Amino acid sequence: ATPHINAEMGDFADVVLMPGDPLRAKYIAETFLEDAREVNNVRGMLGFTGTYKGRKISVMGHGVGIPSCSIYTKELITDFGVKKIIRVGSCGAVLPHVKLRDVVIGMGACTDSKVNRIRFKDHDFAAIADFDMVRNAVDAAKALGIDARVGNLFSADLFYSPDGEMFDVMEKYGILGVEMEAAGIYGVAAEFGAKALTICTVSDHIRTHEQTTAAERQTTFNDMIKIALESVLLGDK
Amino acid sequence: ATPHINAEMGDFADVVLMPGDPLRAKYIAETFLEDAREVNNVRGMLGFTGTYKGRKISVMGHGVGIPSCSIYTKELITDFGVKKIIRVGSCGAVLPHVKLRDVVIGMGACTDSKVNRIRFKDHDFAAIADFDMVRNAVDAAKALGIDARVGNLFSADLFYSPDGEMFDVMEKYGILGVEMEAAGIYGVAAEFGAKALTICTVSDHIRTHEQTTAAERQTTFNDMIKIALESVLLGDK
Amino acid sequence: ATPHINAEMGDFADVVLMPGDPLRAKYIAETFLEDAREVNNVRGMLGFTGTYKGRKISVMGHGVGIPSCSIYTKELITDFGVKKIIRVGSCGAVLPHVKLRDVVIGMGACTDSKVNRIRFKDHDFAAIADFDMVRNAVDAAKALGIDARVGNLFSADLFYSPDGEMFDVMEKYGILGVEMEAAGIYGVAAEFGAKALTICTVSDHIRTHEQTTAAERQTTFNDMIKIALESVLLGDK
Amino acid sequence: ATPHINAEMGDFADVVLMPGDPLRAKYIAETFLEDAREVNNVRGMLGFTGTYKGRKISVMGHGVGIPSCSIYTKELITDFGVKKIIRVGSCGAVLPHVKLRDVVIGMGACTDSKVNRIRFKDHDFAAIADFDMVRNAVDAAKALGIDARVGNLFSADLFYSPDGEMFDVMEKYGILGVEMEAAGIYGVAAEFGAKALTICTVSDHIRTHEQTTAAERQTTFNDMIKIALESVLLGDK
Amino acid sequence: ATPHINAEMGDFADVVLMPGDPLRAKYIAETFLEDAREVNNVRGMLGFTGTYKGRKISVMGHGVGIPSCSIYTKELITDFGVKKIIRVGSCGAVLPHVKLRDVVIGMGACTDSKVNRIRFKDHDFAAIADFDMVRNAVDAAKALGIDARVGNLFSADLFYSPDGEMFDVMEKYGILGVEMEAAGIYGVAAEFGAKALTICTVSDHIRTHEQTTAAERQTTFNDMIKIALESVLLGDK
Amino acid sequence: ATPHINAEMGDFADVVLMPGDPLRAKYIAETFLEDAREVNNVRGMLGFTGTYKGRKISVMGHGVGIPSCSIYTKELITDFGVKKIIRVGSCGAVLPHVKLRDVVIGMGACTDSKVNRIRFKDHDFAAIADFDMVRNAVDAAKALGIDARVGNLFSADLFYSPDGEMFDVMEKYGILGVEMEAAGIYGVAAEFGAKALTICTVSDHIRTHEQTTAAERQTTFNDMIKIALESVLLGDK
Ligand SMILES: Cc1ncnc2c1ncn2[C@@H]1O[C@H]([C@@H](C)O)[C@@H](O)[C@H]1O
Ligand SMILES: Cc1ncnc2c1ncn2[C@@H]1O[C@H]([C@@H](C)O)[C@@H](O)[C@H]1O
Ligand SMILES: Cc1ncnc2c1ncn2[C@@H]1O[C@H]([C@@H](C)O)[C@@H](O)[C@H]1O
Ligand SMILES: Cc1ncnc2c1ncn2[C@@H]1O[C@H]([C@@H](C)O)[C@@H](O)[C@H]1O
Ligand SMILES: Cc1ncnc2c1ncn2[C@@H]1O[C@H]([C@@H](C)O)[C@@H](O)[C@H]1O
Ligand SMILES: Cc1ncnc2c1ncn2[C@@H]1O[C@H]([C@@H](C)O)[C@@H](O)[C@H]1O
Repeated sequence: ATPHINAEMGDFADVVLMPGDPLRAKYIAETFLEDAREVNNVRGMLGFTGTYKGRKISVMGHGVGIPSCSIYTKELITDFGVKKIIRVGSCGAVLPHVKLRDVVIGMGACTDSKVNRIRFKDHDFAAIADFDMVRNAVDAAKALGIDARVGNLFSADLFYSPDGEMFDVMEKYGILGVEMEAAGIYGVAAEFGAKALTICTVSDHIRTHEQTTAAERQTTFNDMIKIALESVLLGDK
Repeated sequence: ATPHINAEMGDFADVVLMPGDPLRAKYIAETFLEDAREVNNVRGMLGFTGTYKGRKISVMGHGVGIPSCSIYTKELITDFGVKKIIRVGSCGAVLPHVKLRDVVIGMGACTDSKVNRIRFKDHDFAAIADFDMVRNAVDAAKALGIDARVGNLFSADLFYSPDGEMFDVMEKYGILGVEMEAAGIYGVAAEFGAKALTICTVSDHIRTHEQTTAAERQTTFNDMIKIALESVLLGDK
Repeated sequence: ATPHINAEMGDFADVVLMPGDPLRAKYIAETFLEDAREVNNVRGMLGFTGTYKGRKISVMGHGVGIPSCSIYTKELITDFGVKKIIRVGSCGAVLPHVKLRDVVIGMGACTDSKVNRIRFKDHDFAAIADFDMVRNAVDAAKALGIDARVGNLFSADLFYSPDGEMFDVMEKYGILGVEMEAAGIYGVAAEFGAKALTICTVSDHIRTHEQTTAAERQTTFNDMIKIALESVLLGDK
Repeated sequence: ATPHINAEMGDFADVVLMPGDPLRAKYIAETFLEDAREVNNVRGMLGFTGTYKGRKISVMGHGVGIPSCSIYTKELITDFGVKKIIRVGSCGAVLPHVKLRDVVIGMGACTDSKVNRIRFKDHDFAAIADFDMVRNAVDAAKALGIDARVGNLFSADLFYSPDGEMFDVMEKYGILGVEMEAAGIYGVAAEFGAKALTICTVSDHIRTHEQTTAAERQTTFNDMIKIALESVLLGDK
Repeated sequence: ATPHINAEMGDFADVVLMPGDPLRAKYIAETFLEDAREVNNVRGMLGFTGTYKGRKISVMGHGVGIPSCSIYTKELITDFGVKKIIRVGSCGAVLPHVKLRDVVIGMGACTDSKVNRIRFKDHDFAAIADFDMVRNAVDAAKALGIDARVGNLFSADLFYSPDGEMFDVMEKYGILGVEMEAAGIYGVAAEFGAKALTICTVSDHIRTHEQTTAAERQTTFNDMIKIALESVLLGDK
Repeated sequence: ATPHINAEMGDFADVVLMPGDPLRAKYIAETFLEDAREVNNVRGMLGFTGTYKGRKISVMGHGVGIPSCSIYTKELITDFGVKKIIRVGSCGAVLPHVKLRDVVIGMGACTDSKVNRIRFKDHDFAAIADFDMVRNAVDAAKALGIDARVGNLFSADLFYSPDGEMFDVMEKYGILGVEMEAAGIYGVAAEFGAKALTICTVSDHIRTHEQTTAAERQTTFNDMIKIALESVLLGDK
């Protein structure tokens, strides 16, 4: 047991899927996992462990922001022997060619946070995902007929930033998606010798705004979870 | 309605109590508020509005970390006309004379986060609470026979920091409590012209560790909520 | 005796009022103190000790700037047993509602300096005043029929700054006054375990632009001094 | 022609391999390219163009350091229509498991330099390689029976650094190799919309300490070059 | 007249000697200047203008610290036509081979202050003295048989620095003397278009701990002043 | 022999002229040195040692950028007994009154590089040249009838800087020339205990856009070399 996870070694699988909103953990468990059992309820962060095609897998939300996901990823890594962490969620896009519902795989993650500088002697730490995990995700997406975009994400500390101009800079340097965790999770993974990957679906633009329906989000979201889950299987093979 | 709060102007009172763990919102509403009604459920962040001695008051969790509470405090301030925000929770202490269960009022908040430097041209912004709110809290504590400690809090981005030595520095400069939101909330309050205060009860030491029981936490926690609630009334008078 | 103070333990009271201008120290000693004796003249930084309504009090200039006042307050605290320091000066206003002759009390002080970062491992140290001294001042002002404003001051290293943009930032984040020592004095107080407070009268506006020089301006300066002196009396009771 | 390159559009292929040492460029052109013509000699920074298995390819030294390679890659991209740059060099190891003759592929590059901060408004820019080029290299290596390691490289400004402590930090966070250009080249590629990749062979260890100079060392260097060349072929198909 | 100088264009000469101590200016005007006339008394920062060997010369203290001397040097330059500023003060030595009473000419000035970074977009501005003034001072010294070292000074913001290790770094890089103004005077001179030079007398050793010694003060101080005054005449010629 | 210099103690003179361009070193050795002998060819960084007016002198390129020249200057100083390093290069002007072919002596060197901050605990290290070498160069120039400005240079890390505004700041502060090595050479000289000086020829104007002009290159370049060589003789005397 740990400060934020009321469970014992063995309760979580070596691979954990982590959605932003906690509510999605229960949904992932009953929609994609078989024989799911509850393994955590502290602070309302429901955790579940089950199997996907015989493969043991766990799922539990990580809350919003670098400080929150840094806590859970760390405890999962050092207290429950977790080897791989896959964050699944959404992001905003700044590039005109990146459309709503596109799938983005964060090979790297920029940030305006100071956590990595605190870890790296105030130098530039390239917060990156595990390469094999990125390629597994891309191939799994391909197998499902999905066109996945791979590149840099930007993990913001402030959803409501004072410097609106930074989005122009992000666009100029090819940032594919804007979210709030990747750089933090990649930092933790690097600090404790584990693997991580962030997968996001474009939720909106930071220019204008396309209009759709939850019907065009349901299975697009399901597509993302499918990608994450199938990518783990390719990783094992 | 906003991205994270599914409610309309008027749903929240001008004063909002915000506990770390969401679960505590429901508890505060049924234990201290009368005629409470549910006003938000997005992402599981239950919000409630009711009255305390005829005084309209709302309560809703703010999640863990500066990035999370920065989102909610901002939306409450700019979209729901909230005037005062009081964070209630716990903290770790580094000073030998600060004991478990002591009540700490954050007049100021240090941090290792970069959000305030991003707002203040990379200069030092003194993240402070509203003075009247601090004095109301102190007096209310006094009226309940509580001995309140007032000073600096430290809002950490990383609960599991690599630099263990920083705690020695915190002790040397008199930091009363270590938590993860104050500096963020004070920053937002300053950015959008509102008032904020953080009140914490010492949850543990960062040296050794005292041992008690949940029985000595129940009403100590209730004491804190009482302080927060009575402080609002003194503020109105 | 210390490098910049040619006196001996006992020559100063445990409470020291400190204006920026040494000539202002003599003015204060001649106007409010009974039987005031000069206790220091090194570098012309006049220091005086006398009694206010029976209480032993000292007053001494601290020069212009954080580097200057940091030396004097530090020597007063570590070598003359001074336990409280109250800076009494003038500041420039940035907020339109802050008028001339308004009394400002800095419970917090933002800064341009790098001194607190050197002290706080390059993180954000919230330079705050001692809570009881702030409250004593508010009450003394109230007793005198004066509405004091409590909030953030901005301590600048450059009276003639090359970036006029900061003033808008200061205004946006609610800085009540701009001066040049508070953040330095509060840093020292925390480093050596003492208590400090900065009280200022607005002598110049930068929002509407305006100076001051009249009987009314000098009446407000004297009120500020009475607030400082009366606040020490309340601190004792 | 540009300031440092005396050639004309067309003299270079759209793909350029770049070793640090110009003499190494001539070596590469003489060893793997057919009908290689010298296309630049300004400052002795030898550039060559020829064909590898029918494909037009160029190779040219980039000098030592981010400042140096930043100039050449930038001119190649904005004035010679170069669309891909593959740095082929050597790096020092920090991790005990990273042995001599191991082929390292930098999907990411940490740095000491301030160049990306100047570009990214002082925030953390994750300098990453183009995903397809990384995958092409992994597959080409596989086809050659070589196990390549993919991860972070560290680009240093000081080959002789005054702080030997960084090496432990680099090891702790899993840096695979230490060199001096990757972060610079990846910054340029993102700024001007091109694609880049850095491939290195470990020529020195800092964990166990050791150099190299043998037939086996030179065999591994040539393997790295074949990996680079074969990877461009796969990129076309 | 300016905010800190009650004088009129013409009251000051085009060259001004500035010691930290206001009382030293008075001593200089009475000892080396003829027909000396006091031109400023604001804040007790005594200012004098007289003649030396027929040359019109002024002398005025600048107070302690970068923020103080910056104000005065700025006002002299923009409102009184001052072209040359020569600081004549005391400094602490960190090098073993540098002894007390030694005269150091600061051709450069290091600092832990943020004033120059604020002026120079957060980059490294090399705060240097005017070459001819340095050359003049070295020559005037030879003609007086006085020894003088030319190199870097370090202008600290904290006389009571909590960072003792920094003195070792200063020693390693050859800092000849530690004072508190040079970097500021040079920053101001470059910003407002004037020329400046700092000449210091080693008053003590930061290592051996021992301020000014015996009556050797006045004598060595007089050497510095003589060197400063003579160097002004070489300049005119 | 060192990692980048295949020579032996004794092959280099105690003073070394270093241009950026390796081919320029060759030109200098053939044009100004007698009995010139090549002592290094590693990476094509040609090095020569001959005699000038009987004085043993060496000349070797240092490559482009701070990271490159730092390596070479360091190796020369610690393994070949080099006491004096004189960089002879080209620079870009930002001041209108500074024209092409002008000779500038860098007594100081600003920079946007982080190398000196890494050496100087993140503070401001004023990168300066050895006073006597500067004085020698100014004198040798007068004796040659050549004009020469003495002041600050700016050593940039990015020749293709995305920050155009910075040139205005450089102009405001009197930067005489923009190059890419000075701050590094001076940092190294101070770290490894040697003396250095940078003499530059204004090759173009960053504003007017126009590199070296006509055959005026060789002539002005020869003036710089002559000045450098003669200054070495003044030094010996
Ligand atoms: C402006 C901005 N900054 C940071 N993250 C942002 C953002 N806009 C959107 N996001 C990310 O997308 C999620 C929403 C849109 O579902 C959010 O949960 C979030 O992960
Ligand atoms: C080492 C450290 N860093 C930051 N915050 C800390 C901390 N130790 C404790 N806290 C704070 O106290 C809360 C726990 C103990 O209930 C936590 O929710 C948290 O607010
Ligand atoms: C622009 C600016 N910056 C910093 N401090 C300032 C300022 N304008 C005024 N002050 C403060 O007010 C004092 C004078 C003007 O009475 C000054 O001594 C000073 O304390
Ligand atoms: C300590 C250290 N720092 C930075 N790069 C280093 C290094 N040690 C080795 N390298 C890299 O390996 C190349 C040489 C040694 O073959 C060098 O050219 C270089 O790319
Ligand atoms: C350790 C240390 N740090 C900074 N300045 C120091 C010093 N030791 C001596 N000095 C200098 O002498 C002046 C003192 C007397 O205020 C200062 O203005 C300065 O010129
Ligand atoms: C705009 C700009 N920035 C930096 N260096 C510049 C420059 N314009 C010219 N120079 C200088 O000349 C060298 C070129 C030829 O590589 C560089 O080494 C340098 O000495």
